[PDB]
Amino acid sequence: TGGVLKPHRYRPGTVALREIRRYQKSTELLIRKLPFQRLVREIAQDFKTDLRFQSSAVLALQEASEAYLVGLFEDTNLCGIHAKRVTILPKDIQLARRIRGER
Amino acid sequence: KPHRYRPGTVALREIRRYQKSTELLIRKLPFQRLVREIAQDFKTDLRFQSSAVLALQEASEAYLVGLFEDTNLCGIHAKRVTILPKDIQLARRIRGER
Amino acid sequence: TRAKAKTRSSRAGLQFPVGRVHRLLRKGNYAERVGAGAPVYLAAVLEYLTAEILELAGNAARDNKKTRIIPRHLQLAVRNDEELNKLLGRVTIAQGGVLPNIQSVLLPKK
Amino acid sequence: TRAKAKTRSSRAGLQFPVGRVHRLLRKGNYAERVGAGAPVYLAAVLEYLTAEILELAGNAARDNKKTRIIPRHLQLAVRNDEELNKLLGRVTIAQGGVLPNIQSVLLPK
Amino acid sequence: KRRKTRKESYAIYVYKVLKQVHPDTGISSKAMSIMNSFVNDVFERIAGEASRLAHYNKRSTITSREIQTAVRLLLPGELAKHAVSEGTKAVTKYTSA
Amino acid sequence: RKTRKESYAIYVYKVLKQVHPDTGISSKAMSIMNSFVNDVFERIAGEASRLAHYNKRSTITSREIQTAVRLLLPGELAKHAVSEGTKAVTKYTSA
Amino acid sequence: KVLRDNIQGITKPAIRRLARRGGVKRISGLIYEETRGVLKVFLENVIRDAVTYTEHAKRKTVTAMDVVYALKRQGRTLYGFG
Amino acid sequence: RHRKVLRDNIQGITKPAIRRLARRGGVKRISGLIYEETRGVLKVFLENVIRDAVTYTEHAKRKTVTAMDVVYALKRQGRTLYGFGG
Amino acid sequence: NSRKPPPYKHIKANKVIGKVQIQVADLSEIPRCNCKPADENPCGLESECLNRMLQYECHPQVCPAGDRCQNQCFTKRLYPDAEIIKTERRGWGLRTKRSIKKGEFVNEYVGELIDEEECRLRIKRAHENSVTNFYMLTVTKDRIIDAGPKGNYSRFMNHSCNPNCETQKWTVNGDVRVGLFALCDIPAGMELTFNYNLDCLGNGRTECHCGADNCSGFLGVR
DNA sequence: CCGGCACTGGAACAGGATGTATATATCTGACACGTGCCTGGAGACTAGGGAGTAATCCCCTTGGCGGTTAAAACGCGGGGGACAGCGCGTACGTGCGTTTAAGCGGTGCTAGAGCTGTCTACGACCAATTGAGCGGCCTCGGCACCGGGATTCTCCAGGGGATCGGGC
DNA sequence: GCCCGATCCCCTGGAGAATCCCGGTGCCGAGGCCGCTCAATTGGTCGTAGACAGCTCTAGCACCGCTTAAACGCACGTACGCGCTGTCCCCCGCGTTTTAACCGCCAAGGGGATTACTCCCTAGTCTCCAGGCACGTGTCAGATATATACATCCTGTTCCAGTGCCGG
Ligand SMILES: C[S@@+](CC[C@H](N)C(=O)[O-])C[C@H]1O[C@@H](n2cnc3c(N)ncnc32)[C@H](O)[C@@H]1O
Ligand SMILES: [Zn+2]
Ligand SMILES: [Zn+2]
Ligand SMILES: [Zn+2]
Repeated sequence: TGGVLKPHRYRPGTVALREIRRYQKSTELLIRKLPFQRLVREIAQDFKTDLRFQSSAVLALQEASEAYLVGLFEDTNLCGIHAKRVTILPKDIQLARRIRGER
Repeated sequence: KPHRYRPGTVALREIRRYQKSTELLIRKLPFQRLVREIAQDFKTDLRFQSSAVLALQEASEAYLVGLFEDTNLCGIHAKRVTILPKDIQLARRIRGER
Repeated sequence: TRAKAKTRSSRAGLQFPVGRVHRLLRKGNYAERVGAGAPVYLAAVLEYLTAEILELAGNAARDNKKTRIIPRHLQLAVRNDEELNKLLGRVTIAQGGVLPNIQSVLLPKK
Repeated sequence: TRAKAKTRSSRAGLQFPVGRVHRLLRKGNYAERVGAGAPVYLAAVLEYLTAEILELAGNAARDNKKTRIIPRHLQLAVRNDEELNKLLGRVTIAQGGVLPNIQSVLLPK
Repeated sequence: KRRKTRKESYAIYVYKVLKQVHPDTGISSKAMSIMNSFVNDVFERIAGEASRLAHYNKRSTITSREIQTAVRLLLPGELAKHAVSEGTKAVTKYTSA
Repeated sequence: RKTRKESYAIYVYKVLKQVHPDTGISSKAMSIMNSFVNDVFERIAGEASRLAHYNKRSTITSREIQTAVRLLLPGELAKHAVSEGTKAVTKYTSA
Repeated sequence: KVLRDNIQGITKPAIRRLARRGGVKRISGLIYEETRGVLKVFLENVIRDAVTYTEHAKRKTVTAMDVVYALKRQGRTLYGFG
Repeated sequence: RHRKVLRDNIQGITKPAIRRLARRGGVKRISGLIYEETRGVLKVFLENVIRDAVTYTEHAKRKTVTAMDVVYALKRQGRTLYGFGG
Repeated sequence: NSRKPPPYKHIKANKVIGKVQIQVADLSEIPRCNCKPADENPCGLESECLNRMLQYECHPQVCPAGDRCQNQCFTKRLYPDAEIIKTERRGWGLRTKRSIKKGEFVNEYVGELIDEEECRLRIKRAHENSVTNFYMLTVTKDRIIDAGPKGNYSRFMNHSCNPNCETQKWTVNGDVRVGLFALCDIPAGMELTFNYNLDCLGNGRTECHCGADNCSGFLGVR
């Protein structure tokens, strides 16, 4: 007897294009700082034991990792659009890196 | 009926022939007349040594042979076997030249 | 020190230190000797490359109704100029984001 | 000079000239003062590197049943070893050819 | 206090060239470091190419002529045609008086 | 006239006759090994220079020349050559 | 006091954000275990050189210029830290 | 003073001369429009190297493009070349 | 039986009553399109307007098209036509009097703002007398658009399993709003309808007396 | 309602033709060797400072603790995009007859790289002095946040003139 | 036939209403004002790198003739780009509950950045001699052509499986 009137959900491809135009306008960092900082201190524990990092040294690896990944995902997209698709697959990254030189 | 080899073999067995010799694959005089002409836009009345024209032929060949190696991966990416003009531009654009 | 002092910048008419560039050329192990007009030439090519970027940065900072240059405007300043994008090809500017660009085949057709 | 001349490369047991490496270091505008155990260390590395690209070129040249070494053998002994292929990555070797390699998708059935 | 030691930079010449092309705008602190680094990065390229020019020819000096060629080798098409002008003018104005 | 043009020819040839006594080498091949050495030399020394300049020093020493090897040679080369060098340096002093 | 498993800190939405800034519209489901594998080998080649530059100066702290020089050694200059 | 004007020499890079380079690279079937684009790719790589060779020459006050100017111009782009004197 | 509907306070915008507040934005949290001084319809219907494809409301002060961008369709308010006609047993229903096209801005849906706890209290209060509460639409959490007490001529919009118009969800000036649009262009004289989904808290004793081939179902089932 | 004289489809391997390879004559020009000479590397001292070593001061890296809340995790539905299979036709691979420059030897020649002798202007080096540049301390104010009237507009409001159903 | 106590298209008395104008207040960061100290300007002295003027000689440009390998048209038939259709499944949007990232504190000590002081290790001259570079030379490894020997590629004439389809 009692009901509500909910509107129709967004068509697939709308909340994915809004974020593309939103994040391509901000300038923040996109990975959680503490989880990224524990990862660095774990990786560098294989070269010299019990060493220390500066506050703006853990903050400099993070501004290079992001600019590496964001520029890798721009050259993956072109391979995906080349193969006549919309979805980027696990076999686009490999061709991207191979042609670029890293492998 | 002159035995008519089937398409796809006279190419596949010259691939494996040009990958064992180390000669130069472009004609000497036609290539030299081109280098001398590109270098008229920068200074008139130049003179090239004999070993300066052979230093550019090898660079050019080693550039093209390794551009086509990357072309032949995009074409296989798209599920083809031929290489069109749209495969070269993708390779260059991913390297970072265009 | 029997006469009136003048810097070497005001002689050439520059705003960069011709006195400091000479010292870096000497104490930097570039060559055994250094000519006398090398710093005067190298500073006038540094003020020009600085003007050419600060002007574009100010232009792009004016077009957001803002009055102050922050690191995003320097990114938008070089990424749109065909020669500075080639001079700074492999260079990351901290907190600059990227350029607005959606591929023309992704937009919802009709 | 009561004592007899003894080259500075024999004191170390090497074959590359420690006497010439030192001079090229000093007169190359790399720094102001050049230490005394620096050329003895640099020559020992230069001599070890040129004795790993030749131990492989010799083996590559003995499978073609030849006695001399030609540029093709150096390209083969460089692009078939994964460490030298990473050190000499962006380097062209004149008269080198390419590695025999033909994709697995184009093959007949 | 130990009177912290001085550390130089181009942070007051970058701030003087700006008031010639925009007499009213400002600049940010974290965006001045970028121009500092840009100057420190372009100075090194243009000097380390003149080093090699003067060494290929078996010379022992950097002059006002190795720097002119290093700029033509480093800067792109149109940049490297006004930079040479500004240089060759700021030296004529200096050797005159 | 025709003064000189030094090169590492007669040392590369000496090193060859230790790993392959019955082997020769063509002129072209020689003119490749020569450039290989002239290129690795100024790729290592050009890093010792920058190291000494980053640490505000003036002497190129075995420590700079050794660290410049771990930043250039990859993987197992960086671990073999370093031991190959600490042998020559050790033998030099005790002489 | 050892660490482990912390690679799971580059979570799934955290990769979707980086992809959206890249420009991609749809995203497969096996990208999330392949991106963590490209990241963990970019960090090693840089922290190795940072730790070497540090050990050469007899320090015990990976300062902020070690990272800038280690990134310059690979043609990835980074403006804004030194 | 014989300066016989040169013109339209880019067509000396014939069709078989490009099929051979494509074969050495590992290409099985070539399309029909690659021939007009490979020439455009080559005539751009050649300018960026001959310009620098001529610059290195003008600085030494000579008139003969030598075999070391080319090696230096190539090494300046990350394309080192062994075998011609280094 | 010539009586009339019980009075409803006709209103043009929304009114805040409960514990909810307003989130009016400034001229810096509004996206900017890529249009330009162009044909008669900038940011128009067929015009590939970035905002229009993404269901945003353009703004007269930020768009380069000046002020004539035809995307500003939540201030002009160019609405449908003649009101309640008589149906068989339903309350009154409505219909159209002027013909429209396909995918046009048909009238909005406007009323009061109510939160969930006030919503549950209002429906339970209206439940004891079985007043047959019928007007209750939601958009996000802790924000429910109500059209019972007051509203607009969008409240007598009939339900069907084969609708004619649809209920979208646009974003106007920092806030989210609901605007009904047309599926298929219609001449003047067919009674407008749109489907909607329900949420049962008790039992189901309601049937879809709309009229179609599969439309029997239930007021919560397609 | 399932089969028999004679039909219909599916599989495979020798037999050529080609191509790459097997062992030899022959020969020639480039590689490996002495030989003589010069110049750069080795031996021995001597003087000045760059770096090794010890001791301080304080910056700042790491370590807990609690509290608010935004972002990560999980499961349910519904539809758009990835992938396979057919079908048509267009463009490129293969082989042959023929035209057109590339390649290989002599020959001439002169323009310009290369080398050596004088010598003169130009940059390193030293002492002193004074003004620019850096660290620190105060500022002023252009803007973020609130109010205060309060103007423009409606709106709830019951009410001043028509309206009438009977009223007279 | 005229008229009257209640009853409705319209009106406006306050009340509201809500939002433009205009004005205070409080700030992270920037923009200026002095105390300091030490690096850049001036003025000379001095010795070598670099600019000219020859002068030899070699090697890059230009020509001519001859042989034959490579470029060029041209025709065919076929393998393969490319569009279409169907299907299903896996990636996206929308809720709910859980977890750990952020922020704001306080707290104790590792080690980075200085500074003072005394070696010992490198630059720099002489003095002397042998390692390495150019030159002329012999002789043999590798490049040709000749001839024959198997691998590979492609097909077409034999070779099972089942029935064509007709029927009693
Ligand atoms: C907007 S009200 C409709 C009121 C009235 N019947 C009218 O049309 O004006 C919507 C409610 O009507 C009830 N309803 C069910 N079926 C209906 C129908 N076929 N047409 C109209 N209302 C319906 C539902 O319970 C729903 O809550
Ligand atoms: Zn628009
Ligand atoms: Zn608009
Ligand atoms: Zn129905």
